[PDB]
Amino acid sequence: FFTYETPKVIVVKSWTIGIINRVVQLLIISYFVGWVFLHEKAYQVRDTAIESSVVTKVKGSGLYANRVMDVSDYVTPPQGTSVFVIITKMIVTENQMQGFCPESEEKYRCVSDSQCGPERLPGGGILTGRCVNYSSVLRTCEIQGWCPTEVDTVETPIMMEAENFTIFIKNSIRFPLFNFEKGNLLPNLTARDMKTCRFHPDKDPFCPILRVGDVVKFAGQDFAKLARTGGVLGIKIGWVCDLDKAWDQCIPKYSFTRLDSVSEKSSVSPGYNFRFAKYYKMENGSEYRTLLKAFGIRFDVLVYGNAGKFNIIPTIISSVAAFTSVGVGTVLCDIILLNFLKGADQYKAKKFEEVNE
Amino acid sequence: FFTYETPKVIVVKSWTIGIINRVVQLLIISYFVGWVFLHEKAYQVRDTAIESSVVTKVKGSGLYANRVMDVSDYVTPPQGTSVFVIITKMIVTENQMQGFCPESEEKYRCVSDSQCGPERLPGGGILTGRCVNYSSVLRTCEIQGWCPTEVDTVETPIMMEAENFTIFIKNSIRFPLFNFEKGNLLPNLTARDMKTCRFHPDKDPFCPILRVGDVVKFAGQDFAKLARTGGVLGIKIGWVCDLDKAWDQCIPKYSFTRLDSVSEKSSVSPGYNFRFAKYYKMENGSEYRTLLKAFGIRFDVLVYGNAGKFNIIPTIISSVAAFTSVGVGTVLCDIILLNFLKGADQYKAKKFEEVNE
Amino acid sequence: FFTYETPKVIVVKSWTIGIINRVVQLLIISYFVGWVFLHEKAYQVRDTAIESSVVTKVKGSGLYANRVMDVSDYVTPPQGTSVFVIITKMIVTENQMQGFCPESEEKYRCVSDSQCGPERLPGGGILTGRCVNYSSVLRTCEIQGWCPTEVDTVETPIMMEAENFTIFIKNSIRFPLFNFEKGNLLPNLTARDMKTCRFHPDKDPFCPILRVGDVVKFAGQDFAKLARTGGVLGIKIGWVCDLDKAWDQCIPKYSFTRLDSVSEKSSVSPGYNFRFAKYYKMENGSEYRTLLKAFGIRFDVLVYGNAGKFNIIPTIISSVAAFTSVGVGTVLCDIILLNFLKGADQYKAKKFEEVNE
Ligand SMILES: Nc1ncnc2c1ncn2[C@@H]1O[C@H](COP(=O)(O)OP(=O)(O)OP(=O)(O)O)[C@@H](O)[C@H]1O
Ligand SMILES: Nc1ncnc2c1ncn2[C@@H]1O[C@H](COP(=O)(O)OP(=O)(O)OP(=O)(O)O)[C@@H](O)[C@H]1O
Ligand SMILES: Nc1ncnc2c1ncn2[C@@H]1O[C@H](COP(=O)(O)OP(=O)(O)OP(=O)(O)O)[C@@H](O)[C@H]1O
Ligand SMILES: OC[C@H]1O[C@H](O[C@H]2[C@H](O)[C@@H](O)[C@@H](O)O[C@@H]2CO)[C@H](O)[C@@H](O)[C@@H]1O
Ligand SMILES: OC[C@H]1O[C@H](O[C@H]2[C@H](O)[C@@H](O)[C@@H](O)O[C@@H]2CO)[C@H](O)[C@@H](O)[C@@H]1O
Ligand SMILES: OC[C@H]1O[C@H](O[C@H]2[C@H](O)[C@@H](O)[C@@H](O)O[C@@H]2CO)[C@H](O)[C@@H](O)[C@@H]1O
Ligand SMILES: OC[C@H]1O[C@H](O[C@H]2[C@H](O)[C@@H](O)[C@@H](O)O[C@@H]2CO)[C@H](O)[C@@H](O)[C@@H]1O
Ligand SMILES: OC[C@H]1O[C@H](O[C@H]2[C@H](O)[C@@H](O)[C@@H](O)O[C@@H]2CO)[C@H](O)[C@@H](O)[C@@H]1O
Ligand SMILES: OC[C@H]1O[C@H](O[C@H]2[C@H](O)[C@@H](O)[C@@H](O)O[C@@H]2CO)[C@H](O)[C@@H](O)[C@@H]1O
Ligand SMILES: *[C@@H]1O[C@H](CO)[C@@H](O)[C@H](O)[C@H]1NC(C)=O
Ligand SMILES: *[C@@H]1O[C@H](CO)[C@@H](O)[C@H](O)[C@H]1NC(C)=O
Ligand SMILES: *[C@@H]1O[C@H](CO)[C@@H](O)[C@H](O)[C@H]1NC(C)=O
Ligand SMILES: *[C@@H]1O[C@H](CO)[C@@H](O)[C@H](O)[C@H]1NC(C)=O
Ligand SMILES: *[C@@H]1O[C@H](CO)[C@@H](O)[C@H](O)[C@H]1NC(C)=O
Ligand SMILES: *[C@@H]1O[C@H](CO)[C@@H](O)[C@H](O)[C@H]1NC(C)=O
Ligand SMILES: *[C@@H]1O[C@H](CO)[C@@H](O)[C@H](O)[C@H]1NC(C)=O
Ligand SMILES: *[C@@H]1O[C@H](CO)[C@@H](O)[C@H](O)[C@H]1NC(C)=O
Ligand SMILES: [Ca+2]
Ligand SMILES: [Ca+2]
Ligand SMILES: [Ca+2]
Repeated sequence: FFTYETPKVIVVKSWTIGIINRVVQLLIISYFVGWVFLHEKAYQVRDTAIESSVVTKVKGSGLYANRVMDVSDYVTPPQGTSVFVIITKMIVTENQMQGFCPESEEKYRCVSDSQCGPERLPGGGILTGRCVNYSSVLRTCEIQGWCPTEVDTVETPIMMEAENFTIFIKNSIRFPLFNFEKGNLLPNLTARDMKTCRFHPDKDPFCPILRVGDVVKFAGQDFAKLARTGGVLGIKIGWVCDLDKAWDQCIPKYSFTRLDSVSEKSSVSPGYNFRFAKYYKMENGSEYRTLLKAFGIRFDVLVYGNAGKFNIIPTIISSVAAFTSVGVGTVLCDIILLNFLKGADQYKAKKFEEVNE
Repeated sequence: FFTYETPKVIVVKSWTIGIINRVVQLLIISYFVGWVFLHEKAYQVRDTAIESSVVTKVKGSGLYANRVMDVSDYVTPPQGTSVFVIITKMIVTENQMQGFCPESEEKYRCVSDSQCGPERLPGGGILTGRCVNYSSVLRTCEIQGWCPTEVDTVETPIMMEAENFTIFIKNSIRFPLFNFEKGNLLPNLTARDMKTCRFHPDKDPFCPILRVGDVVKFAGQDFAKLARTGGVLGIKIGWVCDLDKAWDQCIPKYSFTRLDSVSEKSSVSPGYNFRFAKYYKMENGSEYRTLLKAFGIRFDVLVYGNAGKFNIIPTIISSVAAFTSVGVGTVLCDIILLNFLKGADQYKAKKFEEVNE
Repeated sequence: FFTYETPKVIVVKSWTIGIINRVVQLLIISYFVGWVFLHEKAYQVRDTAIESSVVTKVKGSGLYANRVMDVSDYVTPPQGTSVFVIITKMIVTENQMQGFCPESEEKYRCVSDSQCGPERLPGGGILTGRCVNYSSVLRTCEIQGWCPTEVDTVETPIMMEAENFTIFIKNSIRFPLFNFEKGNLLPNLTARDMKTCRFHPDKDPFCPILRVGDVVKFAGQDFAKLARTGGVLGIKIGWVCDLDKAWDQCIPKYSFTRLDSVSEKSSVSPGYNFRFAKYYKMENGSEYRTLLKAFGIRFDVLVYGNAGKFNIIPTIISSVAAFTSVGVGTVLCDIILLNFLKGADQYKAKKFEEVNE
């Protein structure tokens, strides 16, 4: 039987419960309108799956170890991806060749060939088992491998000029949910600007050229100390864009931070370095290498975003949930009505028809 | 007191509101079955935390600068991860040595040693302060650094053979939520296939070997132009899997796009190039290097996914939300019934027991 | 008119339906406290958008090709990022020069110059078009390019010592929504610890030093085979932290996996290798190179996390959803009461005030 049910309903008309209920309903409606609808923008579809493309190029020349270093010297790796290192300090061990020689760390002091056993395996090469004089004052165990051993201990200068190097970032982003593409280079960017522009969060925040020194500052770091220990900075690019607004309002927000934080909270491992070697060999077959311990700033360009564009389906479901939520005030209004007019017995009786068996 | 409450209810039996309510219920149920259940597949749990692995290897040989280039010559970096560059064009500066020489861009034209001060510090090397004859017609400032300076400007040919190179991808994906692992190399991949296979959207869509020219075509690019300016292409690998279906129906979908989008939309920064150097030294200790300004196509293999497998809890909560939603027709049924039969007063009186105090 | 509506309600008092409904309500409340509140911890805000930075440094020395290899030889690339390779096996093709020579894979068998045409376009250098003796028994096609050609096929040893190398990880993580930073190096780590500590999932899970052999074991991989074939293992670092709990309880979880899973289930692509060359050139201008086909284990240090901390708004809306959901038992209690008490007619009559017209 095609029959429509609906509840029998009391309809109190107290001025008190009337105004207090209407106020609770106003609060529910205004909360839903201002927060869930305007602020949390539930009337639109969101895309968080952003597609990004980063190309980098470092520029500047510097003095180090009586050489002029350009980008090809101090940038590692070279292909201009979203992570690169600018080397600020180098510990060179020139012309290592495969052979025999003693370690240089005091960690390996010896007087007898018997002390040189399978105890201290890492580092350099493999122990020959002998104990040999490294200097007039010290004897250490002898090893086979790249000779001479590097000294990890005496401090070298840092490349101050690196502070005035420039990082050019070229970022392309695409929101597929809205098939919307844009990049951090606006069409009114000129060659002349590129030649002279200066990124600053306030003074010029759209300039693709970033002074290393500026970035180090924005992250609150002392170039002098960071360049000595090495470390990692993040240049974050955020694209939070409401596509319901104007196309030219989808704009890049740059942020600057140091990522290897644990390092400062550590006296044991204070920075970021790595070791690699330049490989040569003579007209004789013999090979030799230049070993560099490289200290520098790693830069991660970090691109995130999320975009919203209005759609009818989310709006519809949000308004339906809104209407279904206007009802929830009834329980509080029940409590007020049934316990705050002295004649509560009247209302409990009016509303509740007891039964028993 | 162990008491069960339930409201007093009108139970109208008008044929009109009866059938209109039953039809509204049929529509709510059919939306929930067709949309929320079949389409949006709400009966299963979804996992997007996919685990992926990309291993790459390039093949091909070409003529450039009267040499045969193999992969080790044109692929950078070499380790065959999900991002790599295939170099298509090169502007070379042979045998740079550390020294003194004049700059070569007209950007540094001078007549006086006084123009060459500490003002235009980046690029090439460091100004020595003199102004030097660069050619019989031109004077530019002298610098200390890698000499001679690179000439940026004469356009060089591209490596046409690069079009016919092959990119081999090896992708492993794993869904931890369902402990389901699979890769883009289907168990029916044979050696003979590998020897001749052919990625093609139609003819061989599971061939792990992709022609560069193909991929460039697929991104809607002209190899000539891309090989001239450089760029970044994305090879996307999708694992959209309905695990309720067959294990052998979990299949990879290849899709092709150019990620450095801003570049064609820009007159200032039109492609992708980078600079790196081959470091040598004479039998004498003397160092010399080959400076390469490298133009090429960047490929990043992009693996995303989501799989769903049925679970009981999503079905339970969706059916619970269904029943809690079946009522929602009542507000519309109320307005129609309670305001469109002229004798609406009957229903108001039967339903509404007014009160006053 | 500020008027409050509310439904009229039956109020059964049967002991039976009283306890059965009260039990259903107890079960809903206990589930909501135990599941949605204790387990799924809905009283707190979650952030998964963790920012992470990894720096690695590999250590150990080993014998390969009758040389001692240190980190600068076998780790690639060298900058100490979240992905690196420890090379375990090498197939070297020494002193290659650009020239003419026949191929060395049997894939290029020939007897006549007519077989070597533009027919088999890929691979090696360019076919010179002639057919030349490769061996006393076999003839292959001649190519222009780096000579002699590499033979991929003769089996070489592995660097057994690689098993005993050590990977040092330094991970910095940041939950930005709660602006909480920490690292995997706890402040009570000493130099002495670093010198001798030993990572173990149970005994010392905070030692940042992981023996490669251990990592290979933990991923359920056999060093000998992984080192022969090459492969990819994942080192995942998880930060599951309840900030409501103790601060020194935000702790990293190590997990070990092989990511290139497709490799073992496949007869086509069994490991991980790549090729690169050491570049030299004579005192004559002419270049010659050492070609290495490099086999090793790739390492991805994989950092995920999510933190939850109590907030009032999630607690409020969960308690609200709890109370609004407690009602749902009424439908089942209706069916039970109105059809399983013999006096169902009493309640049908009490509750339902029919209408007809
Ligand atoms: N770090 C940087 N500092 C200043 N300008 C830069 C930097 N990187 C790139 N540019 C400039 O931005 C413009 C576009 O960069 P791009 O490298 O794509 O062009 P290019 O002609 O290859 O550059 P270049 O010839 O200067 O190496 C160029 O004019 C270049 O001079
Ligand atoms: N793979 C490893 N195995 C054991 N200890 C290591 C390893 N890597 C680093 N350490 C220890 O932790 C310390 C911090 O390393 P970091 O690279 O930050 O600086 P470093 O002193 O130049 O390293 P090293 O002296 O090993 O070259 C190191 O000095 C070293 O003693
Ligand atoms: N870019 C490519 N084009 C064509 N074939 C490829 C390519 N990459 C790999 N292959 C083939 O796929 C197989 C899997 O590659 P894998 O590197 O695992 O083996 P491999 O022995 O090192 O290959 P090869 O030595 O022949 O390059 C190889 O036998 C190789 O022939
Ligand atoms: O998911 C958490 C929630 O946080 C933010 O909301 C804040 C709000 O910004 C503040 O004004 C504060 O007073 O109230 C909220 C605390 O929960 C975001 O605005 C919101 O989008 C985000 O979801
Ligand atoms: O592109 C025009 C655009 O108009 C509408 O945009 C509105 C939007 O609804 C509001 O949120 C506001 O912030 O911006 C506009 C009104 O000033 C719609 O987004 C859409 O129909 C259309 O694309
Ligand atoms: O809630 C957003 C919604 O977006 C998409 O829904 C599509 C639907 O799939 C199309 O068939 C179209 O006709 O209607 C909607 C308009 O976007 C997603 O399919 C879905 O996952 C998501 O719920
Ligand atoms: O193939 C065995 C498989 O059977 C079941 O899968 C069903 C699935 O649940 C249904 O949605 C239906 O549409 O397709 C499948 C039948 O092919 C279960 O998943 C399980 O028993 C098992 O995995
Ligand atoms: O169902 C997805 C679910 O997985 C986990 O929940 C578990 C729960 O932890 C166990 O106690 C079990 O008995 O019930 C569920 C079945 O897996 C996750 O904890 C949870 O986040 C997720 O929703
Ligand atoms: O200690 C400050 C911290 O207190 C709160 O954490 C509580 C938590 O809610 C309780 O469940 C209890 O078990 O642990 C803590 C009490 O010591 C909040 O997390 C937060 O307001 C505050 O930071
Ligand atoms: C940066 O350049 C300015 C002007 O060329 C100079 O005064 C300053 O010393 C430079 N910074 C460093 C760290 O050398
Ligand atoms: C280019 O136009 C945009 C659009 O509003 C504007 O923000 C910007 O200032 C313009 N470019 C420059 C260099 O001022
Ligand atoms: C190779 O010749 C050089 C001299 O140019 C010499 O230093 C080196 O010791 C020779 N190699 C061997 C193994 O003797
Ligand atoms: C690419 O290969 C096709 C056939 O495989 C050939 O016709 C074409 O000439 C090749 N392109 C180049 C630049 O060699
Ligand atoms: C391999 O299997 C896929 C589906 O799993 C099928 O489409 C394809 O035809 C198969 N290839 C061969 C050579 O049978
Ligand atoms: C690795 O070290 C262990 C114990 O220190 C030793 O037993 C084993 O022989 C070593 N293996 C190699 C290849 O050096
Ligand atoms: C350092 O503290 C952590 C946690 O507070 C603890 O697990 C570890 O045992 C401590 N270190 C030592 C050397 O005991
Ligand atoms: C360069 O010199 C080497 C020997 O030093 C010789 O083998 C080679 O053929 C020469 N080539 C040219 C082009 O001079
Ligand atoms: Ca040391
Ligand atoms: Ca230029
Ligand atoms: Ca081969």
